[PDB]
Amino acid sequence: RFLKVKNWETDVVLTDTLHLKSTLETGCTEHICMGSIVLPVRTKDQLFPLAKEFLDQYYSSIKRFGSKAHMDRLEEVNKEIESTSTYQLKDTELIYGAKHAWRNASRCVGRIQWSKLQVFDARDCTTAHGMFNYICNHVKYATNKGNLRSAITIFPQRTDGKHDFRVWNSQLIRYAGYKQPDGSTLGDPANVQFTEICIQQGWKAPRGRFDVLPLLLQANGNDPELFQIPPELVLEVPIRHPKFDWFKDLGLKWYGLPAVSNMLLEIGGLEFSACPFSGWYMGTEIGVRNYCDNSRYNILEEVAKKMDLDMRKTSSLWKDQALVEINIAVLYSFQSDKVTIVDHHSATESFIKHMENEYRCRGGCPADWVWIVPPMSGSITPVFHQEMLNYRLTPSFEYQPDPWNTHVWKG
Amino acid sequence: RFLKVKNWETDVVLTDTLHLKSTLETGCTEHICMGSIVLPTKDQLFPLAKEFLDQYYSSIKRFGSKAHMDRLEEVNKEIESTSTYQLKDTELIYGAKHAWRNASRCVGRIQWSKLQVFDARDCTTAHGMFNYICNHVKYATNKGNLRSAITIFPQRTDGKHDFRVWNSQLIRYAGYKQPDGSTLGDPANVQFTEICIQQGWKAPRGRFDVLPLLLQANGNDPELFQIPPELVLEVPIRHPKFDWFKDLGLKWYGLPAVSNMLLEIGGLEFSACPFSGWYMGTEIGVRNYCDNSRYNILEEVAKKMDLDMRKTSSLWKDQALVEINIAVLYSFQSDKVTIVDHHSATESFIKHMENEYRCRGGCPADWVWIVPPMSGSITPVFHQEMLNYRLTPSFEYQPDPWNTHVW
Ligand code: HEM
Ligand code: HEM
Ligand SMILES: Cc1cc(N)nc(CCc2cc(N)cc(CCc3cc(C)cc(N)n3)c2)c1
Ligand SMILES: Cc1cc(N)nc(CCc2cc(N)cc(CCc3cc(C)cc(N)n3)c2)c1
Ligand SMILES: [Cl-]
Ligand SMILES: [Cl-]
Ligand SMILES: [Cl-]
Ligand SMILES: [Cl-]
Ligand SMILES: [Zn+2]
Ligand SMILES: [Zn+2]
Ligand SMILES: [Zn+2]
Repeated sequence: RFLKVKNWETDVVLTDTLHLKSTLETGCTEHICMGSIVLPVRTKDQLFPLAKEFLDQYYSSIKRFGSKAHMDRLEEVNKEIESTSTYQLKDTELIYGAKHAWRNASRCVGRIQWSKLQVFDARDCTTAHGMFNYICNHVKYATNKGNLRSAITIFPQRTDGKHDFRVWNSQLIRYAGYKQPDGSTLGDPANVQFTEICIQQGWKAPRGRFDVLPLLLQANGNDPELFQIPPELVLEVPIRHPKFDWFKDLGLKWYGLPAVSNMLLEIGGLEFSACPFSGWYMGTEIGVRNYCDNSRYNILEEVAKKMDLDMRKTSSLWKDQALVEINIAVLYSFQSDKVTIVDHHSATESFIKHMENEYRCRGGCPADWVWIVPPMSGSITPVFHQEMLNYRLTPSFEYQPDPWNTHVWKG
Repeated sequence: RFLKVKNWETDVVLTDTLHLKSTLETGCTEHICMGSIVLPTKDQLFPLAKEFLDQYYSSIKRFGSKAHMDRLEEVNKEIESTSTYQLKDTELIYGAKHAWRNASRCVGRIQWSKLQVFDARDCTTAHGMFNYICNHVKYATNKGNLRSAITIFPQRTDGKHDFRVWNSQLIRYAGYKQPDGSTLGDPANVQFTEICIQQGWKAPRGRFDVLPLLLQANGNDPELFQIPPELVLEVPIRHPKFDWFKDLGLKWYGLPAVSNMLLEIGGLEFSACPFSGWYMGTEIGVRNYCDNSRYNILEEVAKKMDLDMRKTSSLWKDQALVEINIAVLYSFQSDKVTIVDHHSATESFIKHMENEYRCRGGCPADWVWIVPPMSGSITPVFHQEMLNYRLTPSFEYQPDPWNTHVW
C-alpha cells in the first residue's frame, strides 16, 4: 500500500511506502486522533524478533543482507539471548542504531543532520563518577568553543530494570528554578521540582536567576550523586538586541548547548535509559518557548512595556511584536558571539529538503506536524502547508518516567 | 475509553466522555496518524435517522416519550414509502447548530447556538437561490455588525438533482493568468474564474473583482448571477503607523461565507448550505495576503519597511507579517466591521472548550487548525492537548461540482 502527502503551497505530491515498516503504536484509532497528545525487563521470546528485525535492517544498509557475516551474527545473537537473556551490540551496530533513532525522530525538525552524529560509547561505564567524566567530555566536544557538533553518549543498557543508568536531569545544562514563599518563581519554573531534589541531595543553591544545575547521576541502579559541571565548559550567551540598547539590561542570557538527557534509546530491542544527546538550538526554542511561555521566564510583558507598546488591547498585536523582537535578539546575540544557532525559516526550509530526499531514497519520512511547525510564524514557513505522516520506526527515542517516581532508594 | 487531555501551560487536566459517541472515521490507524492530512439505501438511512432523532429528543428532555417514539415511527414510515424523509424545522435548526458545534477545526464555536438558520428547502430554481443568498448576505453583514447565519437548500435525492453553489465562498476575488506568466488577483480562484468566463462572465480583469455566483438548482446546469455590489461590504487596508501602507492598493471583504460544504443531518445530505461568521484577523493577514500561492505580499511590505532582507535570520518576514496583521485588524475596527484577533479568538475557544467538557463531556478539536497560523505558542490553545473525532450532524468536504456535473 502507498500513501500520498500533498503540499498545499506547491501542489507537490509524495508517496510513502516506509509506513509499512511501522511498529509501535500512535495512540490513534479510526475513532480518535491523539495527534496532539504529548505522551499517549523483556522476555527472551519478545527479544529475538526485535534483534533480528534490527540486524536485518543493519545488514541491508551495509549491502550484506543474507551474507555469511549476516547469518553468523544472527546465530551469535540468538545463542547469546538464549544463554544470557540479552545481548551486546557491536560498536558498528550501536553507531548505526543511534543515528537511526535520530533519523526516525518524527518530532525533530533538525534531521537533515542525522548522519553526522558523533557517537560516544560509554558502555564500559560503571559509576556516577564515570558518568560525570563521560558527560564533561561530551559537553566539551559538542560545544567546540561555539562551533557546535551533534553528539550522543551511550551508557550501559537496561538489564533487569533494577540496575538502570539514568541521568536525572532532563537536559545536561539547565537553570535552577526556585518557588518563593510569596508564590513567585526565581529562575526557570520548568525546573522547580528537580531543583528541590538537588537541594535535598545536598546542592548549595546560589539562588539566582540563571544558576546552572548540577548533574544528578545514577549508575547501575544505585542512588544518584551530585556533580558540578566545570563552569569553563558551560558556554553561555548574554542576550542583547541590535537596535534596542535597553534589551541587555533585562539581564538575560542562555546556554548554547541543548542536550536532552531524559530519553530512552531503543535499538534492536535493547533499552538505553541514559543516552544524553545534543545538537544546537533553533532560535525560537529560546525566544518563543524558554522566554515567552507563561509557565517559563514569561518576559513578554516586561519587553512590551519597555517597548512602550499599547497593552490595553490584545488587538494591537503587542504580544506578537515583542515576541518577534525577542527572537531577533536571541539570533543576533548567538551570531555575534559566534555560537551555532539556526533561525526557524532556515531550519524548516532544510527540513523540507531533507524530507523530500527521504521520500525518494527511503520511501518516507515520518513527521509530527504539531512539533515540526515552529511556535511562531507557522504559516510563512514551508512546513505549515506540508502534509505529514506520523508513524513509529525503530530504532527510536522514547519518553520514560522521571526516575524520582520509580527509583527504589537505598540510603 | 475515558480520555484525558492536559494543558501544559496551566497543568489543568480534563476528561473526555463525549468521544464514545464518535462515529465517522478519522483517517488514522494504530500504526499511522493522519492528523495533518487536509482530506483523509433505506437500510443505511434509518439507523442514521434514529441516531439523530434520539439525540434531538434527549436534548429537549423528552427521550423515550410518546412524541419521541411517534416521530421515530413517522420517519421509519416515510423512509419505507418515500426512500427519504423530511426534517421538522425544529430538527433542521438543531441539526445545523450542532453541525457547527461539532466542527473540530473551528475556533469560533463559542457562538454555536446563536446561529440564524434560513430554511430554503422550498427553493426550486437558481434565481431563487440567488434571492436567498442575497438575503443571507445582507442579514449576515448587517452593515458591519456581523451575525452568523446558514441558508439551507433542498437535500439530495437521487444524486442527479443536487443543489450546489459552485463558488467556494459566497464572496471571493477573481484569479487571472497573465501573458506575463504571473497571476493577477487571487491565485486560489484561477480555475473557478475560468469556469465563469467559460459560462459567460464579463471579467473586469482587476485584482479584486468580486466573483459572480454560479448556482446549480435541482441538478440543472449552473447559472451566473452578480451579487448587488452594495451588498458586498469591503474594507480598504491601512496601517495606524505606516502612511505608505494604503498605496499597496489592498482591500478585503468583510463576510467570510463557506459555500462549498455538505451538511449531513440524520443521514440526510444538504449539498448546498452556505454559512458565514466573521473573520479572525490572521485569516486575511497571514493566509490570504501572505501564503506564497495567494496574494503573497510579504516581499513587497518588507521592502517598504526597509528591512534587511539579505538573510532570513533578521526575521524580516516575521516583522512584516506582524505589521500586515496589525493593519488588517486596524482597518476593520476603524470601519466598525466585526473582526476578532487570534488572541481573543483562542481565549474564547478555551473558555468554550472547558464549558463543553463540563456540560457535554468533551469538545472535538483539531489542534492543527485550531492553533492560529502565527504566534501559535503565545496563544492559550498551543499548550492545550485536544482530541479529534467525528460527531454527527457534521459539515463535510465534497468534490468540486465541475468534476462531477454532466451538462
Ligand atoms: C542538530 C540540530 C538540532 C535541531 C535544530 C533540533 C531541533 C529540534 C526542535 C526545534 C525540536 C522540538 C520542537 C521545538 O523545540 O520547538 C526537536 C525535538 C527533538 N529532537 Fe532535534 N534538533 C537537533 C538535533 C537533534 C539530535 C542530535 C537528536 C538526537 C540524536 C535530536 C532528537 C530529537 C528528539 C528525540 C526530539 C523530540 C523531543 C521530545 O519528544 O520531547 N535532535 N529538535
Ligand atoms: C463566528 C465567527 C467564526 C470564526 C471567528 C470562525 C473561525 C474559523 C477559523 C479561523 C477556521 C479555520 C482556521 C484558519 O482559517 O486558520 C474555521 C474553520 C471552519 N469553520 Fe468556523 N468560524 C466562525 C463561524 C463559523 C460558522 C457560522 C460555521 C458554520 C455554521 C463555521 C464552521 C466552520 C467549519 C466547518 C470549518 C472548517 C472548514 C474546513 O475544514 O475547510 N464557522 N473557522
Ligand atoms: C537535541 C535537541 C536539540 C534541540 N535544538 N532541541 C531539542 C528539543 C528540546 C525540547 C525541550 C523541552 N523542554 C521542550 C520541547 C518542546 C515542548 C513542546 C512542544 C510542542 C509542540 C507542544 C508542547 N506541549 N510542548 C523541546 C532537542
Ligand atoms: C465560516 C467561516 C468563518 C471564518 N471566519 N473562517 C472560515 C474558514 C474559511 C477558510 C477558507 C480557506 N480557503 C482556507 C481555510 C484554512 C486553510 C488551511 C488551514 C490549515 C491549518 C492548514 C491548511 N493546509 N489549510 C479556511 C469559515
Ligand atoms: Cl530548551
Ligand atoms: Cl512548549
Ligand atoms: Cl478566506
Ligand atoms: Cl492555508
Ligand atoms: Zn491521528
Ligand atoms: Zn511552550
Ligand atoms: Zn495557508
